[PDB]
Order: sequence, then structure tokens, then C-alpha cells
Amino acid sequence: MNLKKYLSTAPVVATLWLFLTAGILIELNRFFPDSLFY
Amino acid sequence: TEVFSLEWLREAEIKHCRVAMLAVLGVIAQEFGTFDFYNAKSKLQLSPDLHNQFVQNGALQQILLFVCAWEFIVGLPALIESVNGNREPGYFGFDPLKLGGTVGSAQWKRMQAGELRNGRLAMIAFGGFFHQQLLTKQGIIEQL
Amino acid sequence: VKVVVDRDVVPTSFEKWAKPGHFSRSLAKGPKTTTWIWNLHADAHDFDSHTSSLEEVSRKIFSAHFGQLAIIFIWLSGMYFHGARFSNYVAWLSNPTGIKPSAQVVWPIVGQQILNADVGGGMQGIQITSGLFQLWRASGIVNELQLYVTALGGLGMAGLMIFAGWFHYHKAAPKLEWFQNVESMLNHHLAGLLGLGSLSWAGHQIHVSLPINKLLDAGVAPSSIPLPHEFILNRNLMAELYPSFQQGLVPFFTLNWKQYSDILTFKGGLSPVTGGLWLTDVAHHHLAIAVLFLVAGHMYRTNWGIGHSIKQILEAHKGPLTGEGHKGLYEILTTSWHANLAINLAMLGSLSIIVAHHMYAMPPYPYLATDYPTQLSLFTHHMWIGGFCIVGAGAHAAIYMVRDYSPTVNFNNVLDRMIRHRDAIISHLNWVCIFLGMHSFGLYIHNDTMRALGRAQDMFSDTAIQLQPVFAQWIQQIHTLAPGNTAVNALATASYAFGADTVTVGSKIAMMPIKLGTADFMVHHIHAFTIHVTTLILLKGVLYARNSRLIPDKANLGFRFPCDGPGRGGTCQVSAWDHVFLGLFWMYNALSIVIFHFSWKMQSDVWGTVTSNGAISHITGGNFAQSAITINGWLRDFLWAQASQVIQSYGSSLSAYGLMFLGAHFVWAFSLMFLFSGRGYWQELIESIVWAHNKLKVAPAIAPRALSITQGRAVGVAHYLLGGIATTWAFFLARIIAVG
Amino acid sequence: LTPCQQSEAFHKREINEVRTLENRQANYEANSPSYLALQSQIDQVHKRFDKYGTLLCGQDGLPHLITDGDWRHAREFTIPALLFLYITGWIGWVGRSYLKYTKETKNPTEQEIILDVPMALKYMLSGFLWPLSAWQEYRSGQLLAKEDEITVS
Amino acid sequence: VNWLQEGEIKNGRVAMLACLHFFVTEFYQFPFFAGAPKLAGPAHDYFVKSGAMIQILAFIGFLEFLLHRGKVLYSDMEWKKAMRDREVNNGRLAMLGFAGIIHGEFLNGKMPFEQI
Amino acid sequence: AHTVKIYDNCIGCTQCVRACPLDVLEMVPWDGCKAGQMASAPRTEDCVGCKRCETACPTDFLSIRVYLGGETTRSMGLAY
Ligand SMILES: CC1=C(C/C=C(\C)CCC[C@H](C)CCC[C@H](C)CCCC(C)C)C(=O)c2ccccc2C1=O
Ligand code: SF4
Ligand code: SF4
Repeated sequence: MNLKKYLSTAPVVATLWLFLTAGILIELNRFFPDSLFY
Repeated sequence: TEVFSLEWLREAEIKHCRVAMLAVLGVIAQEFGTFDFYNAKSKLQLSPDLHNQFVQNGALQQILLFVCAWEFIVGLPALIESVNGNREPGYFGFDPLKLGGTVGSAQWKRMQAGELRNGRLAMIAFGGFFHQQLLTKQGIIEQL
Repeated sequence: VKVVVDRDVVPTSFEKWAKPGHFSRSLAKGPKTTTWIWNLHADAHDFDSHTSSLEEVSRKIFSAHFGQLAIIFIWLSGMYFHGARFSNYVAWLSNPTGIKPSAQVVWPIVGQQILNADVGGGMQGIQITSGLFQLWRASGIVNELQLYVTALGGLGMAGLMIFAGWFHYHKAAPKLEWFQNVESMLNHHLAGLLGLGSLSWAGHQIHVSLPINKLLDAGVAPSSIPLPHEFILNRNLMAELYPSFQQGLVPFFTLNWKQYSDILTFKGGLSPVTGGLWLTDVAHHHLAIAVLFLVAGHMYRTNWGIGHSIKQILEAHKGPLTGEGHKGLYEILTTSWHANLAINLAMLGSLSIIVAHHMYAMPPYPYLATDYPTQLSLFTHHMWIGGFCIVGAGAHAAIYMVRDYSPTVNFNNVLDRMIRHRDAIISHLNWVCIFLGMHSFGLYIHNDTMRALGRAQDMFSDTAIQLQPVFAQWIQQIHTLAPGNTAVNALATASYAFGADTVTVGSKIAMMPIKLGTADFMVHHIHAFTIHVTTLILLKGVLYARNSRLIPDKANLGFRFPCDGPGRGGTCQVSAWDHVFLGLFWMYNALSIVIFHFSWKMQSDVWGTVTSNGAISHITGGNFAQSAITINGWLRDFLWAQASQVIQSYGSSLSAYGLMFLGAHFVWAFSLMFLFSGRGYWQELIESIVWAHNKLKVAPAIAPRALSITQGRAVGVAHYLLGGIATTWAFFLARIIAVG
Repeated sequence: LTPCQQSEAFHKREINEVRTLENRQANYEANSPSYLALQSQIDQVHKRFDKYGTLLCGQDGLPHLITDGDWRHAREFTIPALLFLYITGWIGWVGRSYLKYTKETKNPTEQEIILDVPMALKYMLSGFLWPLSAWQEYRSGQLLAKEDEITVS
Repeated sequence: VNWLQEGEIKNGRVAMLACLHFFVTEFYQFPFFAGAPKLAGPAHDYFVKSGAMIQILAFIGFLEFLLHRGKVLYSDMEWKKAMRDREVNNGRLAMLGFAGIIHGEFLNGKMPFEQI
Repeated sequence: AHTVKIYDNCIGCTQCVRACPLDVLEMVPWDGCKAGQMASAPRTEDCVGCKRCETACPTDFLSIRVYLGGETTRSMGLAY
């Protein structure tokens, strides 16, 4: 119960979302290169 | 000594005593046909070092670790409160609990009948059962 | 002495974690300001700013002790792991010279794989300078299995301490009576920790030395290395490697101690095989320290009635200039948790510096002297650690006069006098600082003038013969003649930095008779200048923290306060915490000059190479025989020639130490934003942005405000240090890898 | 300034960079598995040069580009690497703004900035088509503000 | 809460449409002169030359349809139960069934789970 | 020395003389306030101008102003 309130704090939510944003980019530069088509 | 800490302590004991018994009744069951018979050539292919790093069993263990997660994510809230999850096994057990209490006078506390002894026997016996067979290659001294 | 426990005081509940700022009702009801966000973390560790019940403050700091202790154990358990999964310690165990140290690998994501330094041993990665490989070799660790078992054994001890700091609190709790047993505390720290600790490790390096000494120094392969238990299971193996083990604790009772002379010796100097101190001298050393601590650990009253006590010991020391001397110091240290921390931070801080000196002087680990990057890094590492610790000693010795000093309860007329003639202490230190400044740095201005002026530096050569080789030369000569004469049982000096003309080389120079000269008297007095100024400002913050002449009502404001106002001409930055804020800066200058001195003087005259056609050729051959006397040589031949090893590394694997070098100046100059401007202008700067935030209502409920006046300076010193260490951290780790 | 597939002074940099990498490459045995990954790394190096050649690039070997809006080089500025930043950043910004609209009500304003129910963070996905709807709501923001600002006196 | 309810239900309808969207095609690409035989054959066989043009046109048209369906939902001033209570349940039952149906074909041969 | 000027925002909560170090201000009966007190500074010759009353001053814009003026021995707070 209260563990979700601690999970809903600003630092925990911030680190969780920043982990998502950073991991997506680590996987992006590891998988396909940007195709980019004129 | 405190409430909420000893809660998880006694729970973890129960949450693993059944695991430390189905595994014993699983490791013995899988090796019931190969316990002796020339010591199964020192466990034969069941030796963990001989396994190929669990090539075919790794993708299966991942599925098991996934389902087991939500299994315990049902055990975490089913313990919370009495209603729903624990209440229906609650009055179920109360049907044998009433007869057991009748055999044991006023109430006969079932936790003294065998909640702690089974819980600790399974843990200690499985801790020793995992060292004698999986944590000793060279004996040096005879083990008795 | 009594088992007084208050079982169950604080329950185990996530309720407090749900409230951001449960530790203080002032930091809970009003989180309407941005400043509250920073106050929640600034006071998060100021435990004396919450509740005053000492039974709870002692039950909030010993918790933080076990918490920090668990963090340290989680930190150490990973070091044994990194030296097994991806490293080169086993290959380095077979080939120690050609294989450079490494225990950190990178991944192919954004082309960062250039950091994989080619160290050898079939494994690429990042070079390490933590001394892990030397410590592991001195511990007898060879196989990777011995790394993983130690790591898995570290996980258990790390978990037990979390379940201990969560035990004596949410589960158990000793009373307040358990903490006034300082007499019973020193009887278990000097005998149980120091005593049994110096004895337990002593008993290890007696049975684990031969896998390093009488094996790895002979020339056996790591596969041919026997097992550590095979030596214990068969006493005759130890008996053959050391012809004293046949007895097996028989002359130990007969007092025929000389029969244990195969492992217990007092040789001195270094070993001409390993590269550091003797592996047999350290075992005897720790045995000698262990018995001394087993004796020194029985000095205070337990519950049997015998022994002294911190009480009457201090109640007996007097002195004419002291008056009611030393009395009450028992009540000083047994009542304020703070009070113990400054003397601890002071002694332990100077201790880290002193042990740092003892590192390079006599290298205690095998293959440590030749490993120049590790040696250079470790010295300055503990150097800066003790710098922070001693300034923390001043930070809290300033806390005491403000938070826990009373003119009725705790009393020492010595500390009274330190505050009664307080204006005399700093006056003495002030004149000492000025005399050591207008000369030590004055002579720098003088010599730098003599060179650019012309023939004046030429006539300074005779004075360059003065001071240098005039003092401290006879001390080294005492140590040359100390063995044999004043040390009959020692066949070598304290270190080869003392023995003249005695050079020990293992394909690379380990130690050298550090021939002082030219400008060591100069830099040592630059040190003493930056030391006396640091002691002055911190001791000023200590004894002026209570009674101040300018503002008499000083105790009302506090410790981490801005100031008073524009009155009296201007009261600005008068807190003792600011004497620590600036004390961090003069400590910064002190440790900066000391690490410069140590680092560069090493390769100037100590570190070098050896050939048979000649004798000794340094990496930089005897440069600071002239380039140290003037300020120009410190950036003409020192700060200038270093760019060829930090920048000329993008084509190699040392490119990160150039990026951190150029990026540390960024955060350092970023500190120049907070240390120069004021909150008034910046607070006028938010309200315009808040106007734009009120235009679209995108203004947060948390009202945007500037940083606190004190928090801005705390962040300013944080960046002035972080940006003022990472540059030399990248510099000390730049040349020493290229010239290694 | 000529393209690099015709610029002979760019391919020389590819050869020179691989030449500097080759001395580090040949000191170790290629048969070792811990250094078999260097060939895959130089494969990444090789697979990187061919795409940039299509973009006009400096004759010096330093590959330049275009931001004037030229339709032949919209890939380096205008369309991809630019517009997505605007959308993605503002998909976050207008989502934050919608959260700012629901930042009042009865439950404390400080509680609704920091300790927010995770459900609002899960609703963030609402902004698929910000543009004009966000323009309407930002008009309403300026409107309901009714020029209620600070004194600045 | 309410936001999940709305999503969790719209996606349940999308599910119920997805099974019937594949029921007509799969029953057309298995028997009797099927334009697509085995599931492994026509996995990505191109057709004509434009191809992507008719795909992006279908995308734009469907986007405009949902655009109007949403803007109409904003208007009307709608509103400001047991059938809704059963629908809240079968929506969750739908979302977790339609991921597994495709997870079947993602097993290549629908047999790697049971060892061999 | 410094020039003490009292605004008309006074509530008379005595915050001046409570904060004030050397008692520059002074509470005087007044007929135009809620509590009935008004701050007045007769000993402005001894004022130092440390500006600690503006902190304890409640009003939106402070009620007790002290404009920085000349500096003398009485206003420098020096003991010599
Ligand atoms: C800039 C500055 C400020 C203002 C300092 C501020 C506003 C600090 C800003 C730091 C925060 C952390 C940046 C804002 C970032 C938010 C926390 C959002 C982060 C959300 C995710 C990225 C996690 C002062 O208050 C000040 C006071 C006295 C002398 C000089 C100065 C000074 O120079
Ligand atoms: S500070 Fe102003 S409002 Fe407060 S008591 Fe003094 S005059 Fe009145
Ligand atoms: S000017 Fe300074 S001394 Fe005078 S009343 Fe105000 S705060 Fe007090």
C-alpha cells in the first residue's frame, strides 16, 4: 500500500522513466541504423 | 520481535518449506530410479558441470521464473487481509481445524502442532541435502 | 555495564516512506516552496536537528553506521567479482610485467570500444590503478574460483549487516545506558577490533605466504601451485618450505622463540625479488601489533572494578598553564556524538595522509613500486581523503561550541582557556601564516624575478646550495647508519629512500635515495604555508564558533547560516560552517600542492630506467633541479609537457582521460557561477520566468525560488572540488600511463 | 566541395583510420575469441562510411551538410532529425501542461505535483494529436489568466 | 481507474474485431484456391510496384475516420450497468487472448516450449 | 547614521524590538492599528542597520524600513 506511495515519489518515478528513455536509446544504437529515405 | 518483520520471516519460512519439500520430493523422485546402481556413475549426466550451460533448459527456466513471479504476486496480497484469497481456505481449514481443536480441548494451537517444526526441518535438511551432494568433489576425510 | 535493551521502539512500516519528510514536521506540512526540496536533503543527515532525545539520536546514527557499512560491503564484494568475470588477474599472475592491469570492459554501442586498452593476457579493457592485483597477489589468490567464493561470501556478510541495522532498531534497541560504556567500548575496539584484527590477519599471512613467497617468487607456473589446504593438511610441506614448522607450537610454550625465525624476522628494506616489502616482515609485524593491542585493549573499567577510566584519567591531568585542566573532557566526549567525530575525523584524516606517505616510502605490496600508476594514484587518493576528513574534523569541532557546550554542565578549563584567550591563538597562527607566506611564495616571486631579470638567477646558485642539502640531510645519514649501530637486528634501512647509493632495480626502479635539493625546502614550505592557513581558518571556526566579538549573540543564529545583514559596515559570511567552506578551499590548495610535489618529484629524480652501459636514466631526467625554484618551471616543464600524454591519446585507448580533463574545467568554472553571484539577482531572475509561467499557468504549485544562500555555497564548493580534482585525477592518470 | 564518393580526399581518411586501427589489430592473435570481435567492430566501421558518402561531405574529409532547407538535404535538418524533436519534446511538454491543468482541485497542490497517483502518468499517452487542440487549450490558458501576473514594482 | 476503463474497453473491441478480421482471411488462405498457401510461404511477397502507396492511403483514410469518431465523442455532451460490469471483464479477457494467438505463430512451429 | 522610517503597514506585533539587537525601535501607543502598537526609533544615532527586523516584519512589503545612510562608530559596531 504505502510502498506504492513511495513508488509514486518524484525521484523514483524520474529514475524509472529515465531508465526507460536511456535503455531505448542504448538498444537503438545497437540494432538497425537509421535508414533515412529521401 | 516486531510485528511486520517477523511476519515476513515466518512467511518466508512457510513460503519455502513447501518449496524445500516438493524439491526434495522432486529431486528424489527424479533420482529414485538412479540413486544407487553403481552410485549412478557419480550422478552420471545429472552432474551440473557436465550440462551444456542449460542450452535447452534456459529458455524454459525463463518461462518458469515468469509464471512463478505472478504466483508470488498472488501470495503477497492474498496474505494481506483475511478476506477473499485466504478466507475461503480459511473456513475450509476451519473444517479440519474444528475437529482438530475438538481433539485438542480448548483450541490446540495448530502452529505448535507442526507449523514451525516442518518449516525449519525442511530448510535445515534441504540446506544439508544441497551441500553433501552438490558442494564436495574431493572428500579428503571420510564423511560419516 | 548492563544488558539494558528497549526491545521494539519504532515499528516496521512503509508509512514514513509515503510521507516525503517524515523525519521533521517542519519539512512535511509545507512543501510549497522549491527551497523545501533542497532543505529536505540538506537536513537529511543533520540528525541533531530533529529530536533531542539522545536515546533516539544514538538509535539513529548507529543505524547509519550499519547502513554505510552495508554500502561499503556491497562495494567490496564487487571488486573480487570484477577481477574474475572480465579481467586479466590470472594471466597477470603468470606474467606480471608485460600484462598491464585491467578489470573493466566496455561494450559496442556508440563506438566507445576504443577504451579497451590493450593490456595483454588475452583480455582487453580499462587499466586499473586501485592496487587490487597487488593486494590479491599478496593474499595468495591465484585461481578465479577463489575470487567467486570470496564474493559470494561477501554477499552473506553484506546481508547480515542490513538485517542488523534493521535489527537493533525496528526489532531490538539498546537503551541509552549502553552508550556511556565508553570504558567498555575502548576495551573492545582496541582488543576485539584492533587486537583480534591484527592477530587474525597475522595468522593468515603465515600460512598463505609460501604460495606467494616460496613459490611464486621461485618460478613455478600457476597451475603447478599447490592448494592452500594441502599445506595445512600436511604439516611437513610447510616444514620443508620453512624448516621451523616441524615443531608445531612446542617451543612457543618453551619460550624458545628463536626456533620460529623462518617466518618471523626483522629484515627491513625491500625484497629484491617481489618488488615491495618482505613477505615475512609483515607477518611478524602484525604479530607484534596484535600482542601490543591485546595489552592496550585492557585499560578501562568494565564490570570487575580494575583498570583506569576516561573519567579519572582526565580528572587527574592538570598543568600550570591549564588550570582546571583535562577535567570534564570525559563529559565532553561521552555526551556529544558530535564530539567524538571531530577527534576521529582529525586523527583518521591525518592517518590517511600518513599511511599514504608510508605507501610510496616503503611499498608493502609485491609488484607495487614498479606499478607507477597504482602507486601515484593510491597516495593522492588517501591524501585527499584525509584532507576532507580533517576539514570535517574542523566542521564538527565548530559544531560543538554551538550545539553542545554549556557554561554550567561540561567543563574543561583547558577548552575554556582556548576560548578565553581565543584571540591569542589565531593571532599567533596569523603571524606564522604571513611569515611562511611572504617568504615561501615570496621566494617564488623572487626567483621568478631573478630569471626574467637576467644574471640574478646565476648568482642565486650559491643560495640554491643553501637550505637544500643543509637540513634533513643528516636525518637520512642517521638512517643510513641506523642498521647495525642503532638497529643490530636490522640488515636494511627503514626504506631505500634512506640508504644512500643503494638502488634496488627489478628491470624498473623501485625506490631511490631521494636526494633532496634545489627546491624541496621551497615546496615543503609552500606546504607548511597551506597547512598553517588551513589549521588557522578551521581552528578559528572551532573556537570563535561560540563567543564572537562582532556579534555577541552568535549562538542564536546557528551553524549553517548566511549572515546578519548590511549593518556594522557589513556582516557577511561569518558562520563557522563558512570557515569550513573556505577551510575546504585551503585544504584543497594544500593537498593540491602536495600531490603536485609528490607526483612530479618522483619521476624527476626517483622514477626511471636502468641500463648496463650506464646507470640510471629517469623518465624525465632530473628536471626539477632548476625548474622547481621558479613558478614558471611549474607550468613551463610541468603543466605544459603534460598535454603530450593526455591529449595525444585519442589515437589510442586513453581518450577518456582527456575528455574528463577538459570536462572537469567545465564543472569547476560552473562553480564560478555560484561562488560569485548572489541570490538577490537570481531571485529577480525567477520571477520573470514565473511570469512566463503565469502567462500559460504552467507555473508549478511548488513556487519557484532560488537556491538557499548557504546551499549555493555548498554546491559551489562541491563543484570547485569535483571540478578541482577530476582535472588532476585525469592528469595523474594521463602521463603515468604513457610513461609507465 | 565535392561528394565523398568522388572526393578522393575522403576515402584516404577511411584508409588512414583503418591503418591506425590495424597496428592495434595485428598485435593480438586473430584466432582468440576475446579479440574476434574486433573484426565485427571494423565491420561497423565499414558499414558506417557508405551511408555518409551519399550526403554531400567536405572535400577535406570532414563531412559537412545543409540546413538552408534544400530539399536534397532535408534529411540532415528539416524533416527527420528536427521535426521529431519538436513533436517528441512537445508530446512531453503538452502532456505536462495537461497535468498542470489537473494540478489544482481539492487534494493538496504539492501532493498533486510530487506524490501523484501513477494513473495520471499512465494517461500521458493521451496526446497523439497535440497541435491544434493544444493551441485551443493554450488560448484558454492565456484567456482564463485574464492578465493576472506579478507586480514588478 | 476511469482512464484504464476507457482504454481497456476500446482495445477489447479492437480485439473482438481482430479475431474476426483474421477468421475470414485464414479460412480463405487455407483451403480451395487460396491466394496464400502455407503460413511460411507468402510471408512477405511484394505485389505490383507502388504497394506502399495503397498502404499509406489506407492508413490516412483510417486515421481520418478515427479523427472524426473522436471529435464527435468530444461533442454531444454525453452523460455529464450490469452489462457494463460484464463488459469490463471480457475486455481484459480479450487483450490477453489476442497476444497469445499471435504468440503461437511466433513459435515458428508452435512446438519449442515442450522441449523438442 | 542610518535613517529609520516606519511604514504605515504596522500591525504592532513587536517583531522589531524582539529581533532588534541593540533596541533601535520602540513600541508606542497608537490609535490606528488592530493591536494598538506602533514601532518608533528614537535612538537612531545608535542604529547599526543590521536589517534583522525586515525578516521578522510580517507585512507583504515590510513595515519597518531603515535606509542606508552614513557610517559612524555607533553604526559600525566596532569595539575599538
Ligand atoms: C543559478 C543560480 C541559482 C539558481 C539555481 C537553481 C535554480 C538550481 C537548479 C537545479 C535544478 C536541479 C535544475 C532543475 C531541474 C528540475 C529538478 C527538473 C528535473 C526533472 C528530471 C530531469 C529529473 C541560485 O539560486 C544562486 C544563488 C546564489 C548565487 C548564485 C546562484 C545561481 O547562480
Ligand atoms: S515589524 Fe512592522 S508590523 Fe511587526 S511589530 Fe514592528 S512595526 Fe509592527
Ligand atoms: S536597522 Fe538593524 S539594528 Fe536597527 S532596528 Fe532594524 S534590524 Fe535592529
